Amino acid sequence: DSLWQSEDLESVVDEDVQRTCILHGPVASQYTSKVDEPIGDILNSIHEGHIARLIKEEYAGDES
Repeated sequence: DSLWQSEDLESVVDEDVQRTCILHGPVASQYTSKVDEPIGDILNSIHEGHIARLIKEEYAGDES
């Protein structure tokens, strides 16, 4: 049970994040550059980027 401390930091000694164990992906960590971003905003940005490139490539920029 070493995972909950990453969230419940007030219960850790001295509230030191360095004591806690935080699970993170070495490759996915590149794109983690913002804090407290909305989950909706993150997934909307990714989906909208996919859509904006798909309309450009497959449909030649024509939404009609």
